Amino acid sequence: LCCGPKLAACGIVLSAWGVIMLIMLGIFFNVHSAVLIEDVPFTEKDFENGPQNIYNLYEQVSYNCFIAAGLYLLLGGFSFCQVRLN
Amino acid sequence: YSVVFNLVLWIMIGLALAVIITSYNIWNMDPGYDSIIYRMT
Amino acid sequence: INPAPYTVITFPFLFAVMFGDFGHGILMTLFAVWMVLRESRILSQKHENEMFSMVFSGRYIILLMGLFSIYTGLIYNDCFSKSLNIFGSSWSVRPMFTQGNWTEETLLGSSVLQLNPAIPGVFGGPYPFGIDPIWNIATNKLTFLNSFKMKMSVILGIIHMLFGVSLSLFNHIYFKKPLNIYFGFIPEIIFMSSLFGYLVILIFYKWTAYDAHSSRNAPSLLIHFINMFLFSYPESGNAMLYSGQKGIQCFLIVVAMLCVPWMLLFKPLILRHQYLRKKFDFGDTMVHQAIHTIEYCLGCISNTASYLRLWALSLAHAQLSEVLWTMVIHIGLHVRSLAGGLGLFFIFAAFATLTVAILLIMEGLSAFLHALRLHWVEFQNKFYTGTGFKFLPFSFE
Amino acid sequence: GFFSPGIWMGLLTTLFMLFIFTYGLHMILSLKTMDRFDD
Amino acid sequence: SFFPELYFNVDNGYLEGLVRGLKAGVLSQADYLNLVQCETLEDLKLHLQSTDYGNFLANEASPLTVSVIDDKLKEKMVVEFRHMRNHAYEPLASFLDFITYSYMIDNVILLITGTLHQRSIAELVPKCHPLGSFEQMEAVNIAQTPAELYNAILVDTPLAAFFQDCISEQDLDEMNIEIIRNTLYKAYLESFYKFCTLLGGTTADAMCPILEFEADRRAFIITINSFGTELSKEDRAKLFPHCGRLYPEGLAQLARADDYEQVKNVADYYPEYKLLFEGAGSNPGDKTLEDRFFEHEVKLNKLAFLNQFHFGVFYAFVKLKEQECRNIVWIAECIAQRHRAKIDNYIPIF
Amino acid sequence: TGLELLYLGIFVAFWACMVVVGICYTIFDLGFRFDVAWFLTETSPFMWSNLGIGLAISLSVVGAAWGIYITGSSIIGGGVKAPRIKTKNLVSIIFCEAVAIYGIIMAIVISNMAEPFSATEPKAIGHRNYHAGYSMFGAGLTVGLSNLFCGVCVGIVGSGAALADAQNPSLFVKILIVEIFGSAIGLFGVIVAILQTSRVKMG
Amino acid sequence: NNPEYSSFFGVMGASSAMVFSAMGAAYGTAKSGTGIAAMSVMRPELIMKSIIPVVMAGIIAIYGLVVAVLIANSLTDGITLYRSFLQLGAGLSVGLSGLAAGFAIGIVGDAGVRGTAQQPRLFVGMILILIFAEVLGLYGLIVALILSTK
Amino acid sequence: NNPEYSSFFGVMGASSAMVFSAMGAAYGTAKSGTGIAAMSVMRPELIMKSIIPVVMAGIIAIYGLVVAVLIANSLTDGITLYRSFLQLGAGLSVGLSGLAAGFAIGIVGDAGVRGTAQQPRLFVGMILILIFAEVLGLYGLIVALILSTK
Amino acid sequence: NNPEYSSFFGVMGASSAMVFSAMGAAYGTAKSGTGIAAMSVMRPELIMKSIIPVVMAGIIAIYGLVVAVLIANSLTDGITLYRSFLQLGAGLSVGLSGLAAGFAIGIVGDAGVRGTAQQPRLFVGMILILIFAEVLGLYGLIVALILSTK
Amino acid sequence: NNPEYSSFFGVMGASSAMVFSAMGAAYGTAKSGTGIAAMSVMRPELIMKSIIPVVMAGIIAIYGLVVAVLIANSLTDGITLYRSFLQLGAGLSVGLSGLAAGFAIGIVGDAGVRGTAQQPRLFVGMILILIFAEVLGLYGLIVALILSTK
Amino acid sequence: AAGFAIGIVGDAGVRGTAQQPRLFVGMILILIFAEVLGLYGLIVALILSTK
Amino acid sequence: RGNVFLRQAEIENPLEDPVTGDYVHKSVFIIFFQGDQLKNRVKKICEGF
Repeated sequence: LCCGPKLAACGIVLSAWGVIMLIMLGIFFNVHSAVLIEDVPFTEKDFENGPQNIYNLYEQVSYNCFIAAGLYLLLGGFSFCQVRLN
Repeated sequence: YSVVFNLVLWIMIGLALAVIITSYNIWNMDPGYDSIIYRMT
Repeated sequence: INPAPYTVITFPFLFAVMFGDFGHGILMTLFAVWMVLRESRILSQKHENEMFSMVFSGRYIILLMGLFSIYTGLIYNDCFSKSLNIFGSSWSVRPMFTQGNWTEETLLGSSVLQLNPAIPGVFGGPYPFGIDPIWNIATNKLTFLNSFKMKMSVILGIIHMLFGVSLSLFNHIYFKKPLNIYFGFIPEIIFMSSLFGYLVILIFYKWTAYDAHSSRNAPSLLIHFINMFLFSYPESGNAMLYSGQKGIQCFLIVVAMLCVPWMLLFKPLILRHQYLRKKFDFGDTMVHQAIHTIEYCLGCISNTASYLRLWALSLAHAQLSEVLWTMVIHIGLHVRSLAGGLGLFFIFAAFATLTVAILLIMEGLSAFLHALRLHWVEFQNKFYTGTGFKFLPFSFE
Repeated sequence: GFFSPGIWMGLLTTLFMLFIFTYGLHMILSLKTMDRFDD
Repeated sequence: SFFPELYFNVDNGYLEGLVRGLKAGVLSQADYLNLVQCETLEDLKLHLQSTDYGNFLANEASPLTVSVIDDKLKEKMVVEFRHMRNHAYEPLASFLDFITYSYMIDNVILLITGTLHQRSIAELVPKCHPLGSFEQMEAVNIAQTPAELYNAILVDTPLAAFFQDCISEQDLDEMNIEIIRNTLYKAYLESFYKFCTLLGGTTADAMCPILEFEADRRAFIITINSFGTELSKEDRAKLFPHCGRLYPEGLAQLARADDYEQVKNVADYYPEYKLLFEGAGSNPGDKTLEDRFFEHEVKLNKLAFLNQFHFGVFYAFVKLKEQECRNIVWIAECIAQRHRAKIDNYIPIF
Repeated sequence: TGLELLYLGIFVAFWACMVVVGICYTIFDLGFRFDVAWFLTETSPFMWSNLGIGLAISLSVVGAAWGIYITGSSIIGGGVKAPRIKTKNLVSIIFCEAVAIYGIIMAIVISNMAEPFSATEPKAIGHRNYHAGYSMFGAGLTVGLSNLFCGVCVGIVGSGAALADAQNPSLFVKILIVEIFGSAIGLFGVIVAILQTSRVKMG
Repeated sequence: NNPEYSSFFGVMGASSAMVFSAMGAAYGTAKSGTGIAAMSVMRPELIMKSIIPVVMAGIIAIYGLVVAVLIANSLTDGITLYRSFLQLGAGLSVGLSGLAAGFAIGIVGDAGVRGTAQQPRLFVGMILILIFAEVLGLYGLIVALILSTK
Repeated sequence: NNPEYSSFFGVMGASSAMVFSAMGAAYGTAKSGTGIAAMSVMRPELIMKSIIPVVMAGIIAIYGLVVAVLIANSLTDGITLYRSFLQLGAGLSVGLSGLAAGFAIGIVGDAGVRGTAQQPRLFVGMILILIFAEVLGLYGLIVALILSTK
Repeated sequence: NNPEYSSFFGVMGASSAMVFSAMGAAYGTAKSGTGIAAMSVMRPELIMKSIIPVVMAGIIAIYGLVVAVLIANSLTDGITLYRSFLQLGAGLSVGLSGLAAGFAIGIVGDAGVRGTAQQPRLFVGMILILIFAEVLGLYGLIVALILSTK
Repeated sequence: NNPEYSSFFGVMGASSAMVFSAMGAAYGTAKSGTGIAAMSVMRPELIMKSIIPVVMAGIIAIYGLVVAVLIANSLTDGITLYRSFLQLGAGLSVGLSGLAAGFAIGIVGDAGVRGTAQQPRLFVGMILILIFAEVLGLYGLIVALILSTK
Repeated sequence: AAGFAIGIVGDAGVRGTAQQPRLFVGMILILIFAEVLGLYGLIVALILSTK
Repeated sequence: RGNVFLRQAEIENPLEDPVTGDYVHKSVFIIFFQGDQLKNRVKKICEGF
C-alpha cells in the first residue's frame, strides 16, 4: 500500500548498508581512538598542551555514529513494515 | 603610462569589435518573406 | 585454441587491477550472490528490462569480478580510499627521530611540511601485506603510487603478450606446420624477449638493488631505454646501473635488429622454392609478408604503450574514490553535539546513491570493456585467426 | 616602457587561451537541427 | 583543409552511409538475367522475394497484375525518399527540395492539361506522383487563365519563384501549356545550376556536368520536336537554356535550323552528342534517340556516385531508382502478354 | 560568411598595423628601441617549458577526437544494412587512440627536468636554462602538431575504408594498408620530439 | 623576490581547466538531445537505453571538477612563478582534452542514437566506440594531476 | 606598496559573472519559447508541460547573480592583486559555464518541445536530458566558492 | 660571449621542419587513400596499383626527418646567431617545400586513380606527373643542405 | 664595423627563392593534372602531347633553384647589411615573379588541354599563349641575376 | 541604433499599409518607441556637455 | 480577394478514420459569399480540402 515495495526493497538494502557502515566507522573511531590515518576530520584549533583533549574530542565525534546507525535502523524497520502492507 | 596604453587599447578594441559585430548582424536580418513581402502585383 | 578456459579467470583479474577497491567489490559480490541464488524464479519470470537481461547473462562474470575486486582492494590496502592499519606501521617513530636533530621544528610546523628521511637507523622495513598505511596520509603519495602502478602495469602487459605467443606455438604445432614454427614463432618470441623482458628484469634489479643511502645519482631506467633505442652513449650524465652493461646492451640491440629480416625474406623464398619443386604470385606473397612483419614490429611498441591503460584507470579510480571521501562525507563530521548523526544520515544516503551511480556500475563497465579490448587485440590476435563458420542447428523455436 | 616586462607574458598566455575559446565558439554556434518530424 | 575533407561527416556521414548501403539494393545484371526467365507474375514476385526487393507484396493480390507492382514499387520509392529527407539538415534539405521541384512541376503541368480535358476531375489524383505532391497540388484545377495559375501558385508553393515574372498572358489554351512547361523548366534548371555552383567544392564538380547535359538535351529535344507549330523561330530561340555548352549555339545555329540535317550539323562539332546521334540510327530495327539519351543519362548518373564527399549523391540515387522501377515494370508487362519481342532491350544498370 | 569576414578583418588590420608601425620606426632611426634581446631574455624558460608540455597533449587529443568522429560516424551509419562491419572495422578507432597514448607518454617524458632555480636577472640565469625552455617548447609544439595531422589523416582513411567495406567483404583487408601507413608520421613526430630534448640538463 | 603578477597564471589555469570541459560537455549533451528527439518517434522502447550517450558526456564535467578544486587547494599568496605556470599547463591540458572529448561524444552519440532506431543490434557497437570517447577525457585529466605535485 | 590598478581586475569579475550569465539565459529562454508556440496551435494542452527549460535558464541566471553580488560585497580600494586575480577568475568561470548551460538547455528544449507532440513517452527522457545540462551550471558555482575562500 | 637567445631560432627551425612536412604528408596520404577507397568498388583488381601515389606522399615525410635530426644534433648551449639563422632558413625552406609538394601529389593522385579506373592507358601518363610533384620537394632538400652544413 | 645580425636578412632571401617559387610551380602541375582527367577519357591519343604545362612548371622550379643556390653560395660572415637587403630584394622579386608565371601557366594549360578535345588546331594557340605565359619567369630571373651579381 | 529601428519598422509599416488601412494606426505607435531609442541618448549627452 | 467573409468553430474529441482507423482532428467553417462564381471557385477549393 503506502510506500510500495518497488522502492521499499531498495530502501531496505540502503538502510542495512547505512546501519552496517555507520556502526563499523564508529567502532573504528572508538577502538583505534581515531588514528589520524583513518580519522582526519575534527574540530579543534588548539591542542598544543596534550593529547587528552584530542582523544576526548574524537570520542565525542565518534559518538554521533551510533545515533546515525539508530536512525538508519529505524528507517529499515519502517520500510520493512511498508513492505508487509500487501 | 606603459600600462595605461595597453589597458585603454584593449578596452577600445573590445568595445569597437562588439559594436561592429552587433550592428553587422542587425543589418543582415531576415524579415521572414511572408505574404506581405513575397507577394507583389 | 579455445580461449575461454584462460579468459574465464584472466578477465576479472585485469578488471580488478583496473577496479581495485574493497567496498565496491563487496557490493558487486553481494549483487552476484543475490542474482545467483534467485536464478530459478527470475528465469521463470517475464521482465520488461532488457538491460537486466543482459546483466543477468553475465552471472559468474560479475561474481568472479567481485571476488577478485575484493582481493585487489585488500592488496593495495585500499578500502573506500582509506587504508586499514591491521598489524602495524613501521615508518614514523618521532621518539627515535629526536636522535637525528629533530626537535622544536614543529613550532614552525604550523606552516611547513618537514620531510621524513629514509634510514636514520631503524626506518624502512617491508609491510608483510600490501601498502604501508602511512602512505595513505602522505601528501606526496602520488609519486610513489605512480611509480609502483606504472611498473606493475608494464610488467603485467609483457607477460600477457608472451603468454599469447607461447599459446600460438601450440596452435601451429598441432596443425603440422613445421614452416610456421621454424620461421614464425621463434623470431617473434626472441624479439619480444630481447626488447622487453630486459626491461622487466631491469625493473626488478633496481627494486632489489639500490638502498636508501644511494639516493644521490640514482640511475633512471627510462633514459637508459631511450638510449637503448637511439644507441647514444654520453660519457657522463647517467651512471651505469650495473657493471658491464655495454656489451650486453649492444648485443641486445644487434639481436633486436637481426630479428626483423628473418620474418621477411626467408619464408616467402622457401614457399617459392617449394612451388618450383612442384613443377603463386611471388610479389603478392612478398607484400603479405611485409605487411605481417611491419604490423607485428609496430604493434610491439603500440601494444606495450597501450598497456598503460591499467595504470591510468587505476590511478583515476583511486583519485575519484579519494575525491568522494574528501567532499561528500568529510562535511558530515563536525562539532555539533546533537546534529551529528541526523545530518550524517542524509549525507551518507547521498554518498551511497552517488557511489552506486558512478563508480559501481559505470567505472566497472569501462574497466570491463577495456579489459575486453585488451583481450580482443593485444592478446587474441597473436594466436586467434578469428575466421570460420558458426553452427546453425535445425532445432525449432 | 616600450610595453612592459610582464604584460608580454600575460598577453601571450591570454591570446593563446583566446584562440581555443574561439575554436569552441565556432562549433558551439554552428550546430544544426532537423525540420518537421518523422511520422 | 577545405570544406569536404574535414567537416563533411558531422551532418552527412550517417545519411551518406545509408544511401551507399541502399545502393547495393539496386538489382544487378545477373538479377535481370534470371528475372527475364519468369513464366508468370507469381514467379516474378517470388524472385523479388529472394532479393532486397522482397517482403513488400504480402497483400491478398490473387489477381496479380503489373499495375499493382508499379504502384507498390512507387510506394517503396516515396517511402525511402521521405525517410532520407526527414533526417536531413538544412543545406541538404534545400538540395532535396530542389530535386523534388522537378516532379512538382510535372504534377502542375499534368493538372494544367487535365483542366482542358474537363471530363476528368478526381481521376487525376491517382495519376499524380505522390513524391512531387505538396499542400496545394490539387488546387491547380481552379485556374482558367495563367494569371489565375500564378495567383494559385504564388500562395504557398515555392514553384512560383520560377514563374512569378516569367509568365504574362490572360488566355490559357491547349497550345501555351508547352510554353509554360518550357519556361518553368528552364527557370528551374538555371536556379539549380546557380545554387550548385554557389555551394562550391566537390558538390559543384559533381552537379555541374549533369545539369549541363540536361540543358543541352532539352535544347536538342525542343529543336527537333518544334516542327509544325504556330510558334515563330524567335520564340523557339526564347526557350533554349543557357546552362549548357550550347550557349552560343542557342541563338547561332539551332535558332535558324530548318531540317534534321541542320541539327545533326550542330551536334557534329561536339563529340559527346555526335557519337550519341551516330549511334541513334532511329531505324525500325534499331533503338531510337530517346533510348540513347536515357543510356547516357544512366551512365553519367552511375559515374556521379563515386565521390566520398558527394553532398548530392541523392540525385544519382533517385534517378537510378526510378530507372530500375521502369525496367522492372516494363519487363513484367512484357512477360504478362506472353511475348518475347523486346525482353532483351533493357538498359543494363549495375 | 560573417565569421570568415570577421577573421579576415582582424587579420588584415593586424598586419596593416604591423607594416605601418615597422616602416615608421625604421625610417625614424629608432632601431635602438627594437632590442629583441630583451624580448627573448625577459621571458622565463619555465613558461616555454609549460606551454610545450600543455600543447604536447592538447593537440594530440584534438587530432584523436577529429579522427574518432570522422571514422565513427561512417562506421555506425554504414552498418545498418550490414551489421557484419561493426567488429571488422575497429582498427581505425584503435589507432586514433594510440595517437593520444603516444602524446601522453611524451608528456610524461618531457615533464621531467623541472628543477627550479633562484636567479632573477638575465646575467644570473645563464644559457643552459634558456636552452632548456626553448628546446622543451619546440619539442612540445612539434609533437602536438605532428600527432594532430596524423590523427586527421588516419580518421579520413578509416572512414573511407569502413564505408567501402560494406559493399564487398574482400576489400578492407587490403585497403588497411593506407591506414597503417598513416601512423608513421606521428611516430616520426614523437622521435623528433625525443631527440630535440635529449641534451637538456636544467637545474 | 616574486612580483605581484605571479598568481595570475595559476588562477587563469584554474578557471580555464573547468570552463573548457563545461563547454564540451554542454555541446555533447545538446547534440545527443536533438538526436534523441529524432530517434524517439518510431521506437520509444529504446529511450531509457539511449540515455547512455548523454550520461557519458556528463562525465566530462565531473572530470574537470577533479582538477578545478585541486589547483584551488594549493594556491597561496607566496607562490613562485614556476608553480604558477605548472598550474597553468595542467589547466590548459585538461580543459582542451575535455573539449575534444565532448565534441566526439556528441557526434558519435547522435550517430548511434539514429542508428539503433532501425537496427537494435547496432546498440552494442555504439557503446563500444563511445568508450574511446570517454578515454579522451581521462588522459587529459591524468597529466594534470601529475602536474600539481611536480 | 600595492599597485593602484590592482582593484581593476576584481571589478571586471563583478562584470564578467553577470555579462556572460545573462547571455546564456538569452540563448534558452527565447529558443524554447518558440517551441511552445509551434504546437500551441494543435495541442495547446501541453503548453505548460514543457516550459521547464525556461525556468532552468532563469536558475542559471540566478547562479550568476549570486557570485556577482558576493563579488561586489567583497570590494575595497587597497586590495592586494592576488585577491583581485581570484575574484576575476571566479567571475569568468561562472559566466562562461552559465553561457554554455544556457546554450544546452535552450537547444534541448527547442528539440524536445517538438518531440513531445508525436508521442508522450519522450517527456520522461527529457526530464533527464535537460537536468543534465543543469548539472553543469551547478558545478560552476562550486568552483567559484573555492576561488572566493582559498 | 654569445647572446643567450641564439638557440631559440634553431629550435623554432627544427620544430617547423617536421611540422610542415607532417602536414603535407598527411594531406597527400589522406587524398590518395580516399581515391583508392572510392575506386575500389568498380575495379577491384587495380587496388595494388593505386597505392603508388600514397607511398609517394610518404617519402616527403622522410625528407622532414633528414632536416630535423640534423639540426638537433648540431645544436648546443652557446652557438652564434649566424648558425641559428642558417638552421632556421634551412628548416623553413624544406618544410614549406614539402607542404607544397604534398598538396601537388594529393591532387594528382586523386585525379589519376580515377583516370586509371576508367581508362588503363591513362595510368602510366599520370605516373610521370606524380614524379614532377616530388621533384619540387627534393629541390627544397638541396637548399637546406647548402644552408645547414655550411 | 658592420653588425652581426645583419646576416639574418640575407639568409631569409635564400628561403624565398625556394619557397614562394616552388608553390607557384605546384599549381603549375596540379590543376593541369585534373584537366587530363577530362581529356584522355575520350581522347587519350593526345596524352603524350599534353605534358608541356608540366615541363613549364619544372622550368619555373629550375629558375627558383638556380637563384636560391646563387644567393646561398655568396653568403659569408662579414656582410654589410646593404648587401643583405639587396639579396633579400632579389630573392623576393624572383619568387613572386615565378609565382605569377606558375599561376598563369597552370590556368592556361588547363583551359587549352580541356579545349583541344574538340579543336585539333588548338595546339598552336596553346603553345603561342604558353610562350608569353612563361616569359615572365625569364624576366624575373634576368633581373634577379643582374641584382645578385652586382 | 535609432536610425536602424526606424528603417526596419518603416519598411514593415509601409508594406503593411498596402493591404488594409487599419494598419495605419498600430504601426505608427511602434514607430514612436523606435524613435525614442534615439531620444533618450541625446539627453544624457547634453549632461556630459553641461559640466 | 476579401470580398467574402468566413468564421470557424472547433471540436475537441478526435474523429475516427473509417478506412484505416487512425484518429484525426477536424474543424467546422461557415462562409458568407456574394456571388455564385465565387461559390464554384470555393467549391473547387473545398474539393481540394
